Amino acid sequence: AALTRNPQFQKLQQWHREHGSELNLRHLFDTDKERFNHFSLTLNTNHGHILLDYSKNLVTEEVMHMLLDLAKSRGVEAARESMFNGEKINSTEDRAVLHVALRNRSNTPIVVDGKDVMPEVNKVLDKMKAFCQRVRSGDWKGYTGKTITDVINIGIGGSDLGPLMVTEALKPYSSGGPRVWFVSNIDGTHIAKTLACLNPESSLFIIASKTFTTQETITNAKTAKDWFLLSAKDPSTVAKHFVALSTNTAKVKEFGIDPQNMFEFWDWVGGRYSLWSAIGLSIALHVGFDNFEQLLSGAHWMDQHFRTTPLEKNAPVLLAMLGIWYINCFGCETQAVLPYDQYLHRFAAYFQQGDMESNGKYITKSGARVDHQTGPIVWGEPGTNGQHAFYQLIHQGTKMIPCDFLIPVQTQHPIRKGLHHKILLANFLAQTEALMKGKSTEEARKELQAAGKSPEDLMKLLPHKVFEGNRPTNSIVFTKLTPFILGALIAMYEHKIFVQGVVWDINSFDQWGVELGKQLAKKIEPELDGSSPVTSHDSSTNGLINFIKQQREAK
Amino acid sequence: AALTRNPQFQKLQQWHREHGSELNLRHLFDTDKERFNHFSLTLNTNHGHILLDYSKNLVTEEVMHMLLDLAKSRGVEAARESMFNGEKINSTEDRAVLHVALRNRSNTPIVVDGKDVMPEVNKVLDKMKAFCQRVRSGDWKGYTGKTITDVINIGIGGSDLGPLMVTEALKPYSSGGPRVWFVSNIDGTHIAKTLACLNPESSLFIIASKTFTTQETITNAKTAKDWFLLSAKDPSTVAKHFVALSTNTAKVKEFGIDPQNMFEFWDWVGGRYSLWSAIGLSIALHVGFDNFEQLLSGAHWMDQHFRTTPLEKNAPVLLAMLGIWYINCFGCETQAVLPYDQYLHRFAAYFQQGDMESNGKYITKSGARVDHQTGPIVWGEPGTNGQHAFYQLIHQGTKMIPCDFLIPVQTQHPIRKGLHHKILLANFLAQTEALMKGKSTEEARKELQAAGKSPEDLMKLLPHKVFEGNRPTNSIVFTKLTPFILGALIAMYEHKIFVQGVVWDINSFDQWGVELGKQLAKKIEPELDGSSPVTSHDSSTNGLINFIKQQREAK
Ligand SMILES: O=C(O)[C@@H](O)[C@H](O)[C@H](O)COP(=O)(O)O
Ligand SMILES: O=C(O)[C@@H](O)[C@H](O)[C@H](O)COP(=O)(O)O
Repeated sequence: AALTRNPQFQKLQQWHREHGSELNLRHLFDTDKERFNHFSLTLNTNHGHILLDYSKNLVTEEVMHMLLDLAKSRGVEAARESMFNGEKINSTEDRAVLHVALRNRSNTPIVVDGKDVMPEVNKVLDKMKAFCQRVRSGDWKGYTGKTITDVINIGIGGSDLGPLMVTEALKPYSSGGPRVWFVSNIDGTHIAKTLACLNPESSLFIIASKTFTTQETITNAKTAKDWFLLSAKDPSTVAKHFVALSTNTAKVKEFGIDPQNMFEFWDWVGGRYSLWSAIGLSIALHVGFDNFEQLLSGAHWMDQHFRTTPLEKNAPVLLAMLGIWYINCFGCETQAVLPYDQYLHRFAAYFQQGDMESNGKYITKSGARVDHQTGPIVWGEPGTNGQHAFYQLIHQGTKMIPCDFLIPVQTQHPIRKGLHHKILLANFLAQTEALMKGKSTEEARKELQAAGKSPEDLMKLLPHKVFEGNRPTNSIVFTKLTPFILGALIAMYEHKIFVQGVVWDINSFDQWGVELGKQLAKKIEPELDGSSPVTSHDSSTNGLINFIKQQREAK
Repeated sequence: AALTRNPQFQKLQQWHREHGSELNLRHLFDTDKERFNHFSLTLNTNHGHILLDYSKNLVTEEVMHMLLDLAKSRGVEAARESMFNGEKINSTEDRAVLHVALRNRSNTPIVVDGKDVMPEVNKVLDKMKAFCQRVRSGDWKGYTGKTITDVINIGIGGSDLGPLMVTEALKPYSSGGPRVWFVSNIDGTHIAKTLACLNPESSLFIIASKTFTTQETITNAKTAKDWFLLSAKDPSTVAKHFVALSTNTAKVKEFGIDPQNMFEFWDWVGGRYSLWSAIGLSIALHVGFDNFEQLLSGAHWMDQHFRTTPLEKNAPVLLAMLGIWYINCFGCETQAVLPYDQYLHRFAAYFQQGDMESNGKYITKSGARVDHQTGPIVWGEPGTNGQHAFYQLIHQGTKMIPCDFLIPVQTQHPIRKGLHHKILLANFLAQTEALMKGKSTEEARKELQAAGKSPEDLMKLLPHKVFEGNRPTNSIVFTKLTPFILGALIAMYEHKIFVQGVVWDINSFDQWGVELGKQLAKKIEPELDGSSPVTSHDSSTNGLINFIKQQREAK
């Protein structure tokens, strides 16, 4: 792999094996009153400020220099320009990677195969707004004349999680916007419980599928139409209750959807980076197009920051290299994302896909097997809830877990004159401080010495109440969680993922494991029918199939 | 630490060092036709069957034997008996650990401090039933004479996640029950968006708090009460709209709730193991007491199985030891929980708390610091969705990730004549099969050749489409996800967590990190008031606070 033989990488590993374990956060702060000033980054977007405080990390000026040197020796900047210019960096599928073009508000041309893609990008956007306007104003009528009250997005993976996470995060910006629903799982329970609360006459279905062949989505779409053609009767009506977001016109029309009701995107739009395209139609419908453009504008601002800022002060690059440090040097398997915001309850899950599906690879772009770790397992839940649960292991477990704490300064609901948000902010701050500082045996002893216990009882309990600390965290604070700021935050992590993939020299934009998945079920599906036992697979698969057949009708 | 000094552990460790990396699933199944039969366990509960297929694990008869020898020499059985008999095994807080008493349907006596605890357990249950009957039947009236249409649980951590996850999992059994809401985060958004959809006259609040002092819960409770009184005006009406689940009679009275409206539990009821107690009131209100008793009965059945079954055929013990194998021998940091069931969408999150908060420890019961790994990071999302996202990393990443795949044979929504469930089952089966088998270079090469790829195209794509497989999984299949089966499944994992805790010799029932967290914020809260900069903390904490103060004014 290109990595382990890289001089800057070897230098970093050499340094870590000699000083890595010695680094102590509490000691670093107690010996450098300027640590925060030197290890933090403030970004004025003109639409709110974003503070990236990466000072509670196990790094020194020297470490950061070695990390930035590695990013440079690995060609991060050149790779970046290649993506922004529309080059087919997605080598395995021979495609460009242009989610950045989807939000290119500057409209600077980006040529992909002879012609600029911006014109078609803006055309779909205009088509989206036009359609969105008709639905919102009550202009677009249902087959019996009523206005649409519910919009149901049907899709899975990249055609589901982005719009879901964003609509959830931007709920405060949904007006005369119809209710939005997200059906994704093939599990019948999903569409069933969703359709049970809907009126066919005022429900609009959005079939989101890049390829338009995914079994879960097409099956759910067909079931939804049957449920519709049910109370409706007559297939000419569908045209007023079903629209599509895809890149395959034939398949769409083949399903029964007119060309005018298809909002397309392109192959250079990865599912996990598609909410910025037609896929985000449910977002626009929910919060309006002005807010959707703000979302796009926020990402564009971050794209520019990432493209024009010196690596040393580049947000996504810093986040990426700190990750490299923990992954490749400390060997941390995971990365926690902890938003202190209820609206962002699907945020960690969104990047669990975005990150893991992008960098969960073991083959370099040249085809060589990596001999180092790649993408981490991303996970998390919004705080303060986690502080009462899994933070126990973060504080006193045997695993090093880098954590990104995020929070907006201003809340969308300043109830009780801000009492709730004040407490939320206090916990946000106190937790990272405690993870860094911990509580020594002596501090715990003195505290217990005041309990009136005694050397017998103080003794049995003391070690259990000691916190070794030295748990690294990043604190990301922003003025307010608005459509613009959310867009910037998402783009920030998209680029963090990009930078790491470059360092590891893998293809962060293909997903052969996901493609594999869409073909695996076909063989087993027909074998499930009937009570006759199956013996064509390994004994476990056979045994499970036979248990299923046996229990299928059990009362 | 006791583990590393254990003879059976060293033997296991030695064996792993000399052959561990040689184990290959595909080869193990290819050479053994009886593998499934030899590495699977069927449980007939008389209320559905549960098949635990652990054959797709990197183990042989010899490994399982060594693992079981370890469970025995680490005293699992004696520890189990100590828990069931009411001994105060929670050494640090000097408390018993009796969630098993909460669901002890057999009513066999459990002496705790000379007094059988069952009479009190059953008294609260009867009280819970009488109350829920009044509420559900409409007997219980609001301050204006209306029946209760919405029940709102206010609590956090152990006083929130269990009831939330169970009510979600058992939605099909909620007919005739009022709508249930869960408010937990201190973040004002949570209660504000909840109260916005409620009518004070028909809303009943349940304040769930073992201590009744947790800041998030009490603050949320006070906000709800203020909201309520804004309409009811008369504070004497609170008695008809507020009840409490707690162990602190004094604080409950202090809040303003009368004794007869307090459903109690005890100190030996850990929050993360409390849904079986009064904390489960919202569950009973949602699905009825018969269903709630079935839930308890399922757990009781699993408790008996765990207590009376020889280790070798003991479900929780097997799951626990397989985990020890991956954690202490293979060094895997995480454990994925993947339920192929939309109703179980919060199941993984529930055990993320139950497992991590229990075993995320680094101090043994003797006070020694562990010199080995303890609890893993637990995570996951329902299937099939994950297949289109993070499964990419599980299939082609650089991390070994044990996965538990769960699914009910019979669905609660057999729509389309069972088509949706058929596909779900096929995916469940094919995924574990592929994780095990993978796809060699030869197999991938043949496919590319069959697809008509040129030597060039095939050469450049080939490596990227290869799957090394050998990814271990457990497949847990049950007849149907009923209240009883859900209860058995939860209790099963509760005991897996218990067994591992005994092997590691840690206290799986305290949570000093969680206790610490509930006091950390108090110092910073008052410091946020005002515009003057703070300098009483480390430079990072100081800088963040000052950024917050500066941006508090930004418009
Ligand atoms: O990330 C991917 O590439 C997958 O999650 C896809 O988004 C998901 O399978 C949907 O594919 P499609 O939009 O073609 O239906
Ligand atoms: O697991 C725990 O012990 C915590 O998550 C508690 O459940 C949570 O802090 C609520 O504590 P209480 O019920 O006393 O309000």
